[PDB]
Amino acid sequence: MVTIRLARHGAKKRPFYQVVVADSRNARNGRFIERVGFFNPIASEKEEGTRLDLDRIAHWVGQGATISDRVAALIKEVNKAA
Amino acid sequence: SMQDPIADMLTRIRNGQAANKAAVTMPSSKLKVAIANVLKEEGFIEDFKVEGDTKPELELTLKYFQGKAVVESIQRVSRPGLRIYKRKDELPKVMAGLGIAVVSTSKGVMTDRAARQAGLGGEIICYVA
Amino acid sequence: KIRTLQGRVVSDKMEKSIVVAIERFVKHPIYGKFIKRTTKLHVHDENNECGIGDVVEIRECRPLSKTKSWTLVRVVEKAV
Amino acid sequence: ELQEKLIAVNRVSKTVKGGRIFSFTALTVVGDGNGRVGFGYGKAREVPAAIQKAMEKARRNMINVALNNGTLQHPVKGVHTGSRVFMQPASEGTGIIAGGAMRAVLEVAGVHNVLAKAYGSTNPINVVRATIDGLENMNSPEMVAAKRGK
Amino acid sequence: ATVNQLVRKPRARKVAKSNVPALEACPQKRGVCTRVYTTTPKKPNSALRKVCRVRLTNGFEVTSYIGGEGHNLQEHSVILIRGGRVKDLPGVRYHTVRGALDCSGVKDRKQARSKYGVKRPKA
Amino acid sequence: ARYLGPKLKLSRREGTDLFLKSGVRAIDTKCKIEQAPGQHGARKPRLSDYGVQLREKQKVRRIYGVLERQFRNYYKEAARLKGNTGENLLALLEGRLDNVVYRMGFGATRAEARQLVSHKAIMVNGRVVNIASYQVSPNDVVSIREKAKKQSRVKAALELAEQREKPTWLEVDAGKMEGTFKRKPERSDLSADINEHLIVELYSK
RNA sequence: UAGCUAGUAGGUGGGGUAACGGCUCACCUAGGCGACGAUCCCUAGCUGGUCUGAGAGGAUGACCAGCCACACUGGAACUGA
RNA sequence: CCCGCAGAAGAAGCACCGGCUAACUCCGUGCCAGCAGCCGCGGUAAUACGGAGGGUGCAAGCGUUAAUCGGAAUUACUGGGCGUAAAGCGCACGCAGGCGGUUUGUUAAGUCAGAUGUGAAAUCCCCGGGCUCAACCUGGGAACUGCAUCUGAUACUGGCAA
Ligand SMILES: [Mg+2]
Ligand SMILES: [Mg+2]
Ligand SMILES: [Mg+2]
Ligand SMILES: [Mg+2]
Ligand SMILES: [Mg+2]
Ligand SMILES: [Mg+2]
Ligand SMILES: [Mg+2]
Ligand SMILES: [Mg+2]
Ligand SMILES: [Mg+2]
Ligand SMILES: [Mg+2]
Ligand SMILES: [Mg+2]
Ligand SMILES: [Mg+2]
Ligand SMILES: [Mg+2]
Ligand SMILES: [Mg+2]
Ligand SMILES: [Mg+2]
Ligand SMILES: [Mg+2]
Ligand SMILES: [Mg+2]
Ligand SMILES: [Mg+2]
Ligand SMILES: [Mg+2]
Repeated sequence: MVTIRLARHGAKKRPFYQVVVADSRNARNGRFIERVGFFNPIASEKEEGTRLDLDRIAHWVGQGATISDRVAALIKEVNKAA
Repeated sequence: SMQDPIADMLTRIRNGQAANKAAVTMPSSKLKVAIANVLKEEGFIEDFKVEGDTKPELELTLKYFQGKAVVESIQRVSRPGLRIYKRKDELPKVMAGLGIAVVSTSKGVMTDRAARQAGLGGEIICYVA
Repeated sequence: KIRTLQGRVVSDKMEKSIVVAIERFVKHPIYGKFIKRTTKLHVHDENNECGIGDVVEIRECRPLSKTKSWTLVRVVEKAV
Repeated sequence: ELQEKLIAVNRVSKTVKGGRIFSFTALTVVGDGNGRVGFGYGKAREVPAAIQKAMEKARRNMINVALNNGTLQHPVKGVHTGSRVFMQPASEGTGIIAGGAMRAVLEVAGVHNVLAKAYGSTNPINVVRATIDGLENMNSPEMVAAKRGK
Repeated sequence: ATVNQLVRKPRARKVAKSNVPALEACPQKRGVCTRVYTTTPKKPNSALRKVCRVRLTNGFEVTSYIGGEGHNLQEHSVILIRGGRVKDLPGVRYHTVRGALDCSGVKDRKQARSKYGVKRPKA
Repeated sequence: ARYLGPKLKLSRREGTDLFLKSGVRAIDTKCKIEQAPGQHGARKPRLSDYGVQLREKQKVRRIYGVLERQFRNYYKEAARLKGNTGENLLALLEGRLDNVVYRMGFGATRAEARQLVSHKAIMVNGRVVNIASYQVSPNDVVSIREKAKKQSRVKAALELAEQREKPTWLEVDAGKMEGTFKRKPERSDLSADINEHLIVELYSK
């Protein structure tokens, strides 16, 4: 089943995830279908750190896909609208 | 053996010029004409002339400015052995702009200045500066 | 249609095993000169009719025989 | 704004009954900085004599070339004896990059921002010379109109 | 010349022989001393140059130069050899890495000690 | 990393003052500048175009106390950055904290001014920056840390800092011992006696 | 290395496969490929790209990603989406 | 990452200096010992051997070797040559192949135009943002100079016809 998950393209001790749709059986940082956000867990208070193309995501979710524990978490944190 | 007429033009010119010769003749053809035009229009020669019906005959009047001739260099660029075709964005500009390149497009035989404006491409016949 | 080629026959002499030539012209990717790159194709024609030297129109179908993935669509000229 | 510089100084041999008699040769280039450049050769039994006897030759023997502000108008090729030289306008960033020996003529000439390379022999006496005639044959970024317009 | 010609038979780039079959591009190879010679050099020069023939780990048997002044190197000595001809000894195309395996460093060298494998003498 | 040897020896060979003993005295002497960088130092080096090309960049290098590696990169950068390679070189070269430290007069020599940096006793827009090559930029503000403020060296330092031409693109204080990098130094600031397009030519072939 | 090719190339019918198919078979046709390089020999995983070069090019295919292939060597299937 | 503590305290080496190539003297040696990327240094004043003092270049690396491209326009498409330097088959005929005077019509494959899809991400590059800087990490563009379908244009090339 196709899933949305955190591919991790960080850097030793400074992780930075590419959130991505893909064939669940593929390598973490491997073949995906499309990128649908990113999540910088260092981001910091400054500005950006969790851009998330909600439109596509919840279209794949409807399309059939499913979501990581740690991705859905970013969504009921991003709030959704405001 | 007369397998490239356009080269023979380019050269009947080139030579006749270097031989400070006022006139120049040759058998004609629509293609010769369309070029003689551009050569006159862009002003590398005084004026042309085709005298005959059965066996037409281009005639070109060579310009000379100071002691020199006006045509500093006339060179084939496409040819039977090896043909050339640049698009529009890839058309050549001779002498950085000065002088010009004859090019046949689907909308007639123009210069690069022209074709660029026309927005299209063709077979770059020759260069002339 | 969805695309289609032409090209002269070259061989009719086999029970619907028609073969068609397809000459092109292409820039030599290194020396500019345009040269002739031919393509032969094993095309199906039922009730054998296309003849050696006939120009003919051709379309691409599913695999008929090992070797055949094209059928004819029309004919064009004969008696070369 | 005198501006001058020698490019290559060399030794040569004559050979006579008594042995080899040596001598030297300088090749130089003087330019005003705004077009106008000439080269002089000149040779003499000793070096200073020859490098000076050269500088002068250049002061005479001086062409002038139609610049276009800091640069050439179009690209040009030059070709004397075994040297085939090529140099190009180059919408300056820095420029003046070229085969030291034709960098010589190019800077005194006043071009400020060109790229060049020398093909064939880099025989100085023929490059600085091939380039001169090069710049020379170059032509009026306007008075091609002279030729034409008409 | 012709475009046809070039089309028929394309231009081909002269491939480069090495000058040092230290087989497959190898920084150096190990070998055993078949002979410890000292022959004399060519035309202008005149000397008694120390060399040796070495059977290499890889089969090749080749003469290599022993740099420096003096060396305990004999038949059966296990040495290392690197590129580097010696124009004077025609047919000598390799040098022996003084200070490697069983090759001593030049004694008492103070200058350029890293070539001629010599350790920093105690200050 | 840091040169570390005799400082004047350099100025002598490079033929000019490099302000490496920058401190008290002026217009050297009390040294011997010129006529003997070594045993044959007197002899005139009728030196090649490569020679001069080499020494100019070497001069600029002995000046800011930078090694080939970094310097080569500075060039690499300048070249990338739009507009005249040779100038950007100098720009970059000046944006160096340690330099902006000495320039603001917190250190006699560029070296001293650098040791200052290395010893977390300096602060860009607030926080400590203990690395010499930190790039300073418009509006940035460097200041000596209270911890070791008005201490021996830096007094004298800020002192003969006015003995010097005193910059322009920046604004010292001397009380709060802070200073503001107003603008990227223009070409026309500094130099004259340094000839970029040589050290350009050098790294250009 | 200049000729290669009997399931070979095609047709018809049965069989077959998740599927089109000489995939298999039986019969019929005598075809099919090739100097635009077949066949044979030698070398080789391909790509995104990498290094170089002003470019055009040249060289290259570690590390990252994609595809393929292999799992002691040769062969076979079983289970199962 | 922050704070205090002690003492400059624990922390410089490698190649080179005849020319190309930045850096020169003495002593030892004497076609020996030896150097050597190329040229070439060594037979009594050796800046070229070896040591020394000096100097230049690098610097936690420095040199040597190996290796690809570069400069090499030295396989030349861009971008070369063949009288005497490497290079015109001893000569002719001619199949294939390449190229082919001139005019009109038609064709629209080459050629040209536009539209659309596609050209994975990373990488490269441009402007940014994040690690004290930097390497590194990262947002967004740009670029992927290619391919394919459709529609056009018809001067030039190809086909066709006379
Ligand atoms: Mg004369
Ligand atoms: Mg370092
Ligand atoms: Mg069947
Ligand atoms: Mg293999
Ligand atoms: Mg090049
Ligand atoms: Mg791995
Ligand atoms: Mg098996
Ligand atoms: Mg099964
Ligand atoms: Mg020198
Ligand atoms: Mg040595
Ligand atoms: Mg002596
Ligand atoms: Mg090349
Ligand atoms: Mg040649
Ligand atoms: Mg000959
Ligand atoms: Mg003959
Ligand atoms: Mg014609
Ligand atoms: Mg991409
Ligand atoms: Mg930053
Ligand atoms: Mg036609």
